[PDB]
Amino acid sequence: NRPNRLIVDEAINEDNSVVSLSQPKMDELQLFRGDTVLLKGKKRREAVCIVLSDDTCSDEKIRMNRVVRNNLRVRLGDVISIQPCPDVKYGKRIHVLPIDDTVEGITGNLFEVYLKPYFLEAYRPIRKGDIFLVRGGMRAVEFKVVETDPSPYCIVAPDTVIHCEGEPIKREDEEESLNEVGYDDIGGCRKQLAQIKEMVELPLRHPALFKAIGVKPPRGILLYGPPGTGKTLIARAVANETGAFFFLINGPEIMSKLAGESESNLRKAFEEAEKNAPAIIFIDELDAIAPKREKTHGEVERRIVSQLLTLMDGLKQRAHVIVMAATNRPNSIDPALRRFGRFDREVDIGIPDATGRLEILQIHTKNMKLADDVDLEQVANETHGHVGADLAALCSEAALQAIRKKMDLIDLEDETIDAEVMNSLAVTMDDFRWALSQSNPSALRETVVEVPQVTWEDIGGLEDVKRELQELVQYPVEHPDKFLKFGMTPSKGVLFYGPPGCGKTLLAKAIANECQANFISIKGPELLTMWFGESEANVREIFDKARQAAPCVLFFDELDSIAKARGGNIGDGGGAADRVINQILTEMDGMSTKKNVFIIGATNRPDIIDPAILRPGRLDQLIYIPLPDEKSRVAILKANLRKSPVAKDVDLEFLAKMTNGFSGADLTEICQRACKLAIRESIESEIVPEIRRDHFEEAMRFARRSVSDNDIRKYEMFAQTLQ
Amino acid sequence: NGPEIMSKLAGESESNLRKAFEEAEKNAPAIIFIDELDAIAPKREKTHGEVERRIVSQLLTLMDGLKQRAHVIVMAATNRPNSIDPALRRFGRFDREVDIGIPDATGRLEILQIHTKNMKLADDVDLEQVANETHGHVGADLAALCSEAALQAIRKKMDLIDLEDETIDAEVMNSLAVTMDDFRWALSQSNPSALRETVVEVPQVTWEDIGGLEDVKRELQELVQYPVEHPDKFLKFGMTPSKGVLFYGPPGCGKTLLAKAIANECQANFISIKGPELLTMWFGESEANVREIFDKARQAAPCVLFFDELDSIAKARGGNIGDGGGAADRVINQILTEMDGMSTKKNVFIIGATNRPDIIDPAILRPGRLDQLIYIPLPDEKSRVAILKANLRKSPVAKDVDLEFLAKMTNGFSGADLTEICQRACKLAIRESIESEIVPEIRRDHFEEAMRFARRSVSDNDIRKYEMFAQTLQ
Ligand SMILES: Nc1ncnc2c1ncn2[C@@H]1O[C@H](COP(=O)(O)OP(=O)(O)O)[C@@H](O)[C@H]1O
Ligand SMILES: Nc1ncnc2c1ncn2[C@@H]1O[C@H](COP(=O)(O)OP(=O)(O)O)[C@@H](O)[C@H]1O
Ligand SMILES: Nc1ncnc2c1ncn2[C@@H]1O[C@H](COP(=O)(O)OP(=O)(O)O)[C@@H](O)[C@H]1O
Repeated sequence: NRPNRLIVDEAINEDNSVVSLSQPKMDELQLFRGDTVLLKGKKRREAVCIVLSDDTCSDEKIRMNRVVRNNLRVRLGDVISIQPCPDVKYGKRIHVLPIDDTVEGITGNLFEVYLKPYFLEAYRPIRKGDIFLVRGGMRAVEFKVVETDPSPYCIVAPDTVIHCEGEPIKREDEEESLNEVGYDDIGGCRKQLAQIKEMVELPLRHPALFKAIGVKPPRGILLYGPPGTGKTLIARAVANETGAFFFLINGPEIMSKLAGESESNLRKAFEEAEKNAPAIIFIDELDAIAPKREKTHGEVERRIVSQLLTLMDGLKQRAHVIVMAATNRPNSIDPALRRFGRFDREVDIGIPDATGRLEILQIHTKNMKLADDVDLEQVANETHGHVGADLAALCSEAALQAIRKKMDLIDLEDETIDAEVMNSLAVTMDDFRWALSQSNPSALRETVVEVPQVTWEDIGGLEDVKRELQELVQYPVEHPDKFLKFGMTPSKGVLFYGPPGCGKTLLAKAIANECQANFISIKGPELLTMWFGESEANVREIFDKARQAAPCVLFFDELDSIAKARGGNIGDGGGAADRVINQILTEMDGMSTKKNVFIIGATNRPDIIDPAILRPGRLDQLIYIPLPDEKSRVAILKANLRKSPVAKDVDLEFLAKMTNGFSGADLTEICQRACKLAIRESIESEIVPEIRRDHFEEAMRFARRSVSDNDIRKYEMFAQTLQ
Repeated sequence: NGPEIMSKLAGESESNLRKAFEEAEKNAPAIIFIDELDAIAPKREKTHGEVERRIVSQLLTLMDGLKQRAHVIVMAATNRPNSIDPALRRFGRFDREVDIGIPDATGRLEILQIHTKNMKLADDVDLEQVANETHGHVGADLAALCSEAALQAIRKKMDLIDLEDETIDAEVMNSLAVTMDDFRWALSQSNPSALRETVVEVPQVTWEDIGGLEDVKRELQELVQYPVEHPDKFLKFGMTPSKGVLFYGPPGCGKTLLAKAIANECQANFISIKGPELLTMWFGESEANVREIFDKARQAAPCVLFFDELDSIAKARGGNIGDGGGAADRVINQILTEMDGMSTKKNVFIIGATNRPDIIDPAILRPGRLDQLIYIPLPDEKSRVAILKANLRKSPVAKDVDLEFLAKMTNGFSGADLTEICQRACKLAIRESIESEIVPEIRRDHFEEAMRFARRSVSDNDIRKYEMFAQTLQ
């Protein structure tokens, strides 16, 4: 069906003039590492770009940022017609003009601030009619190629002349502003966007299909997540990216309207969103309107909720829309809205993780001139509990800082600041430092899902166990066909045990990174927090946010905590079971054996655990993790000094023979102690830095042995029957 | 619809109902079906407000309002008894009740055949297979399943082929097929997210899964089979049938497989109240739920209300040592009230199991409650041979593998133990076929290597414990 017709998918190379294709695809069309291509799309338009090779690209697709996509008048998924074009010769004269609605405010030399560094020996293959976008000066300006000498298209060579009639052009109707929202404006939310897409794909892109297929398209999508996540943002970008109409409904907006006029706006809204369908009616603060819980008091209040349920179902189905909504949590809303037929589909958008926050920052700085010393990653790595918005405001209070110094002290009072100036202004890693430093980091923080930021390189020794872990998790998911071959059902989870500080936790994380799964750590104190408050009900809440994030490894640290608390050794008249541990057994048993959630329980006190968690069907496998041996010790030091100023003369294999009854934790202690000397040095001389030998040998002075030989044996006798 | 009428302005509400009934009497015979009943008539503590109150009354006057002359039937629906308002139960309105719990094995299967009876299913598609893995799935959860299962087989076939039209062709859709592989993806989604509540079902196991213990098997039928399939005789002599049994003995000997298998025999429902749930009530001081149970069991007869780890509450509170108090406790007590209350003449048989007879409240052994005490000892040389076969029935048993042999290798083992040794052989076999590729039939060198990590759950001390307990207990 013509191997010159592809499906436009998002891009990996953000450059305005690039369209990536797989290496095997470029061989079927016969194009090299730079062949200028001529792209053809709907609304009878064309564009010229540079083809490249992308491995992550399937032969069935062509990556292209939004500028490209827009100029063709296509949306992700459509069909376009590529074509080599080795006849485009260097242009002569190029007339480009800014668009009034992307300059209101800046003045001066546009040709110097934007245009110039843009084509600066870029040899960009533009066309007559294109609309490229240039960033810089804490903003983005859109230019429309009015006339190119080698019309219609030519390559921009350091010779080609460039005009700027300094008279901004109005925005043409069918020209969506590249200023609006799109998937390129959402960071860290991958798994989520994935789901949401295939959901609205067919219905919002291919209406007709349903005019003939007897299949019902999910009507309602509900978006979870705490305030800031960016539930709304996503919902809008979904519509702008599918061309679908978008009607926003704010919560207090409708609950502010006089009693009676309220049922009016909703009915009125829906009705009007059906008129421009396809569409996404996106309710903002759903819970402010529909929380029909114990909290349901009053006539107005009740009737309002009903008004919706009659409209949620009210979707004549004939109608062609999708109702997206958002809330702070399941319990906020009213159960009636979950009824299979309204908000049947749910998507959680928890806080951002390591890579997330980093991905976000690159989005909110993609317009300002960042300084060399600026370490974007650095920031992402210190903002443990930061939502999307908390990061945005961060860059704002971080740039406003680099402003109250540069052009502010220089001070350029005007009715409109110059653009050359703003492009010269730079924000330094030092300005961001000040941002965090403010009380702005006040980004709420709750239970955290993520990905393990550690590998097996951080785990010294214990190789025999490493592979064993993969035998319980790697095989059951990457070879499920075999597990049926024999019939036996995979173990539900493991239980690490042994002395404290031997990597029982590093293992639980590292194995999850291996399987690229989410990590969920329920630490001892949280088990106790529930235990003391008699709120073991929360346990259920956990297993859900785990199931709502498969693949995952629900991990329980200090599983013995509740026992030690209640006494442990002596204890009381009672026995092994207790309220929190019990609930986790109901959920661990309940939890569908056929899901993708693996439980790992760790304890440095196997001798007090409720023997019910070791029953088959729950935590079958019992794995013992002993202190480090002569070998492991050598690798542990290296693993805990990897990212440190290790002097050359320093002997590691040596210390491995100095210590014996040590655990990873102990060795680690001796390490920092060497560093607490090194920093005590460099800070002393100034008022020269590479941690050396005389440091460690002096750090052996205060060398301990967390694991006492008595206990040493304890685990030998426990790991007798336990084994 | 419920919110339909509770959405209408105050006043216009009493209008629609009256208006509705009136119009349903005009075309009679008819069924006036109220959807979300509970959202209009839950007149409970939650009864706050004028409009709210008056609306409920408006109905009661219309429920009775059925001139009887009129010729209609008012069907209604709700999530549970406690949701509604008691006034609606008055003998004359909603006097008849029907429960439609979740679907069971055969159910889900029957359903799927209904929502695929229109699409071209692939050969590899195993409809049953699905029904067997959707433990907690309602009707709708299964329907959407086929939708997200067909939409998947679509975003590949004619979608990648792309046939953009104001209307797709029919030859095409008839060629399109949904594969067992597309369904796999469905379940795989977060869609299974149905519900999971107090589960009633039928025993998916027979006596073929229970090795040895034949003497007991027939005994079970003597307590349940005779009293229902020959009730004419039980009156012949006068004696009243025992209300229930109490299995006991070491852990992992089939005390549970027996309780299930006997219910399959009588084709009855199975209801398993496991230890942790007894404790859940015990810790929350919510032993009130106990009553809720015995009901969903009387509203499901025939049935076997089975209580596992009935000893749980005892061990918890201490058991051996314990505290200043006695054998009774709040949860166990409530079950005695309900077990005594529960009409002797119904069709609900109680089975209580415990691997610790020595701590049970001796009141449950009183006549009228759990009279019969049956001891289930570990497996003998014979039983062991049959257990292996029973636990390897659906497995890649090599030919050269000797079963009668292992039966002489193990002694102090219980069904559970033998079972452990089994999977261990398999955890080697799968560790094999997975290692070569990167050929599959479980052989002998596997088991003999699986005897390495062979245990003995039942220790000889305890062994004797049940000998001395089963001395007076018998
Ligand atoms: N994941 C994200 N990617 C890019 N920007 C984000 C993200 N999360 C939050 N933001 C920023 O913070 C604001 C939060 O927006 P919004 O959609 O209204 O969130 P919420 O639904 O929690 O109220 C956005 O306008 C956006 O600029
Ligand atoms: N096997 C190991 N290899 C490298 N470092 C280790 C190892 N075991 C422990 N450590 C060090 O000691 C600390 C103890 O970590 P953790 O696994 O959480 O202890 P545990 O689980 O035994 O309570 C680690 O953060 C790490 O820096
Ligand atoms: N008599 C038996 N025949 C076949 N398998 C058995 C037998 N007894 C125990 N098993 C195996 O061990 C498990 C123990 O089951 P169960 O009846 O629940 O033990 P118990 O009630 O004594 O605690 C079974 O699911 C089964 O796999």
